[PDB]
Amino acid sequence: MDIDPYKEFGATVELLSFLPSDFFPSVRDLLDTAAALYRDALESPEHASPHHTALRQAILAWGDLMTLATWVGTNLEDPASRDLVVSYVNTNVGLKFRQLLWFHISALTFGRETVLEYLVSFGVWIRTPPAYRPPNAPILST
Amino acid sequence: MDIDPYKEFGATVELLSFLPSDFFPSVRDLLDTAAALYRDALESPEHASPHHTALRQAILAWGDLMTLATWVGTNLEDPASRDLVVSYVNTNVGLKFRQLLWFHISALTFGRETVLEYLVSFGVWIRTPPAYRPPNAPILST
Amino acid sequence: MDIDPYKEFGATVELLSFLPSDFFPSVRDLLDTAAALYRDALESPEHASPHHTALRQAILAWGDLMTLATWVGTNLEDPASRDLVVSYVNTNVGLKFRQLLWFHISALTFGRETVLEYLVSFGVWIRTPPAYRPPNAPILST
Amino acid sequence: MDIDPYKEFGATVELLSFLPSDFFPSVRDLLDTAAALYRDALESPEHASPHHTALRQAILAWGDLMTLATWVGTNLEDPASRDLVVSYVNTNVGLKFRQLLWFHISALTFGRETVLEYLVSFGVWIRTPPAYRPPNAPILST
Amino acid sequence: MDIDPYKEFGATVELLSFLPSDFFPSVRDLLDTAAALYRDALESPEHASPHHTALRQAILAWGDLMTLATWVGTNLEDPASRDLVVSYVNTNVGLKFRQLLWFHISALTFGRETVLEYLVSFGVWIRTPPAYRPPNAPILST
Amino acid sequence: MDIDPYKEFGATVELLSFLPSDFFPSVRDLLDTAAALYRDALESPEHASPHHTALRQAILAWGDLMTLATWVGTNLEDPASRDLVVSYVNTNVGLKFRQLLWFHISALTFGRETVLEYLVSFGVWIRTPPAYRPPNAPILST
Ligand SMILES: NS(=O)(=O)c1ccc(CCNC(=O)c2ccc3c(c2)NC(=O)c2ccccc2S3)cc1
Ligand SMILES: NS(=O)(=O)c1ccc(CCNC(=O)c2ccc3c(c2)NC(=O)c2ccccc2S3)cc1
Ligand SMILES: NS(=O)(=O)c1ccc(CCNC(=O)c2ccc3c(c2)NC(=O)c2ccccc2S3)cc1
Ligand SMILES: NS(=O)(=O)c1ccc(CCNC(=O)c2ccc3c(c2)NC(=O)c2ccccc2S3)cc1
Ligand SMILES: NS(=O)(=O)c1ccc(CCNC(=O)c2ccc3c(c2)NC(=O)c2ccccc2S3)cc1
Ligand SMILES: NS(=O)(=O)c1ccc(CCNC(=O)c2ccc3c(c2)NC(=O)c2ccccc2S3)cc1
Repeated sequence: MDIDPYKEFGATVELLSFLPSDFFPSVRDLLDTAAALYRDALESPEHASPHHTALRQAILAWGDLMTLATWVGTNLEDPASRDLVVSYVNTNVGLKFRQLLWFHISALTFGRETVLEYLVSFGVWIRTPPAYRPPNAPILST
Repeated sequence: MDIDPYKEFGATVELLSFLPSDFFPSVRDLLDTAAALYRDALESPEHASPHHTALRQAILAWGDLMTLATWVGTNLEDPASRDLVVSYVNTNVGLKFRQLLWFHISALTFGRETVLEYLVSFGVWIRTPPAYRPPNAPILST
Repeated sequence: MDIDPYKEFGATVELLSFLPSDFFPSVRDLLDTAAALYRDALESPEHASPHHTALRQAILAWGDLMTLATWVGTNLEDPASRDLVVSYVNTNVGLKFRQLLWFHISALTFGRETVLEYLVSFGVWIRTPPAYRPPNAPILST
Repeated sequence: MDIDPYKEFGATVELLSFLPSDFFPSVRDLLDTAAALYRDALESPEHASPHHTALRQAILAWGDLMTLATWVGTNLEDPASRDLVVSYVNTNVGLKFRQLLWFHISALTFGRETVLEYLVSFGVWIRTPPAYRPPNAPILST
Repeated sequence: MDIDPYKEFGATVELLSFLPSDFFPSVRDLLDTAAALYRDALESPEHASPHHTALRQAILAWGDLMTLATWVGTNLEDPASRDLVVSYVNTNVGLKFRQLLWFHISALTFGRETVLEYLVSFGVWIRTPPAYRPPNAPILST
Repeated sequence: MDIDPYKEFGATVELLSFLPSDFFPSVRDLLDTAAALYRDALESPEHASPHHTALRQAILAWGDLMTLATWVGTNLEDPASRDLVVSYVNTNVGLKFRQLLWFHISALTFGRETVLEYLVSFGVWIRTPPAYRPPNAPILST
């Protein structure tokens, strides 16, 4: 079928195309921001909101890809293929767990509605020419 | 942090260790069972229960691994490593999306509570020795 | 437009994908079951339910394809192509009048709701691995 | 059995023999008229009247013949036969989907009873002499 | 995206395909019909109905194309191309502002519902063959 | 007559003269901001507010000019006239669909009243000398 990760949270995968792929912080930073702030809610035995349930899967699905990384680092033959496959998991494949982990850790941190009023307020920033606009891009308010 | 995929649905990842890894139907069967039966509740723009939200991510996360499969099938150098990595995904990492897709497509089809009364009623089956247990293993009732 | 044959009877064409293409009985058998149990309701000058109206067209549309068969059997030049076209009408083209004639002659024979209940009951059967599913697939009850 | 397409709508296939085969507008025009006036009733998931259910099948059955056309245009050997078969589906075979689409499109747009009072009113204007009837054949009123 | 000019006024761009392209009066006539009759509701500083708001844009958008015409008539090099581009605007692109200006100036003069009961009552006119339909085509009543 | 595109939305075409012609983002960006955010409201069969009705025409009118572009790119004789006419459609002619598409996609995105409190709050910025004013121009708040 045609599943969007975001279709029922209030944004489409095309709406997150506003955010350039450089914008999302590194995966090692979001896992810490969620492993050093949400260790009682994520590890808790009862789901809080639809974000916590979607954010377990984002971590665990990334939890298996790293297993794929450590696995491939010790089983292939061609080291170029090893670094080629290991480097491909942290380029485009790792990116889609930067959007996902961002959109949730920024959702249940700044409100499900402040993000969606951020993407619209950030897409309007980048699309503007680099002459008739402010120096800093718009920001998240609690 | 320590995230279990199932901790808030009523079962732990140790509880699903009862089910032997041969038990779970193939991923191509689970995907077709949710695309030919739940093509209205998944694509829909509003989440129904915590299973539908957890089951989008299970499909899409598997949706990216197949992209990793088709990608790796056309970019590596060592074909032996290519197959190794390709088989790997469908070997083990293709397993943890057999438990996940099973536990949900069997949750919101037979009830969130009938599964958990199945694993306990199936773990008690295998536990017994070959020449001690019953013929057919216990089953799911609607 | 995007017309499904089944969209308003309670099932989608993806839902009938559960049934393997070997399952549907032969067209010469369904035309006999309909013509030996649905003559007084089909030939009749007043439609009974939405199945009888959909099942006329299924027979007549198949009534023209056989005319195409008998026509092509006496007008082409290349016998190889003659058979090719003749075998193509009884392979994939004839199949879609096996699903259609099945879903109706099993609808107004066992109830419009027992099929839908059987479709899911049968779909869950095949997807199960061959070890833990019962010997016989689930069945229709009047 | 002996199925008439029209037997339960209020007219027999002999009653439509009044209409000369030149009268029916082209198939590319009725498919547009039905796809430009009935796109929320046909595609809709619930049947409105016995015409909408009979008119899906008329479109889809014609939907497969065009597939036969595009298929035969790329698989036969003798081009003379390819065109012959292609022209055979747009001469006599295509005609019977001009009566059907014409009788179903004028039944839910002018009244299921105004058509049947048209065939009888139009069938008597053709039986009389050319220099006796009105310069125009009788017409449909909403 | 897929925008129809008419999708929310009660008709689709396929529904206006009934009207042959010869039917629409000339643009110089439609512009004079709205400038000598609707010179109070258009220039006015408050929109009356959704037609007046859609009909400003139709005039102004045509207001810029004429500027393109007068511009191109004094800036190109190849006179053949100059005329080609000039004629082009009044050939086809001058047509799609004949449908638009017609459908509105005939909407808010004869009612939004009498037009839509005209296109259906005019498409049924042309559909019929030359020696089968009536003398004068159906007409608009206030 | 004398039609302003904006006269009934709360601003005059002279009021938008504050915005320098460099300010408006490119047409390929606004069509995306409206084709990747308003695909269910614009394509919907019922108009929401006077902006949605004015914004269909802005897209479609631009939809025909691009047809003029692709047309002129394959029919003229003098390639200088081709590039001269094609380049003139994306200079001054394309500009007036940058103001229009801006004023609407910024109207029904930030409120019909926040724009009009922006132009007045932006015209006061540029008119100020480049010495007794802030570094960044004033901005839109949701
Ligand atoms: N903090 S912020 O909200 O991200 C923000 C940061 C910086 C600025 C500087 C000046 N603004 C603009 O030039 C501007 C305004 C409005 C618009 C615009 C550009 N074009 C669009 O195509 C667009 C795209 C998406 C949604 C709406 C729009 S319409 C404003 C806002
Ligand atoms: N249909 S059934 O319920 O699955 C079922 C199938 C087959 C048999 C045959 C003989 N039984 C046993 O040997 C047996 C009984 C009881 C137990 C057992 C083994 N050990 C466990 O570690 C265990 C694991 C989970 C839960 C409870 C237990 S305690 C009984 C029940
Ligand atoms: N009473 S009934 O409706 O006729 C009837 C219902 C159920 C059964 C078989 C039960 N056994 C299982 O091992 C089992 C359980 C659960 C599942 C499963 C197998 N795999 C799937 O891929 C699948 C496919 C579609 C929907 C859910 C699932 S998950 C037989 C009959
Ligand atoms: N506006 S209108 O009602 O459609 C209309 C009706 C009649 C006319 C012209 C004058 N009629 C006749 O010569 C006439 C009369 C009677 C008959 C006839 C022809 N032959 C038949 O074979 C026939 C066919 C069906 C049913 C009865 C009959 S018997 C013009 C218009
Ligand atoms: N004043 S009028 O209503 O416009 C009118 C003018 C002239 C005539 C003369 C003879 N009629 C027909 O041949 C005829 C009748 C019915 C139809 C038809 C053709 N085909 C269509 O595809 C079509 C298209 C749109 C809507 C319905 C239809 S079904 C009748 C009515
Ligand atoms: N975010 S903002 O509102 O665009 C904005 C951006 C930057 C600044 C910096 C300092 N201001 C001024 O020098 C100033 C103030 C007020 C005025 C002014 C200049 N002259 C005008 O002729 C004018 C034009 C239109 C409307 C009112 C006025 S009176 C203020 C506001």
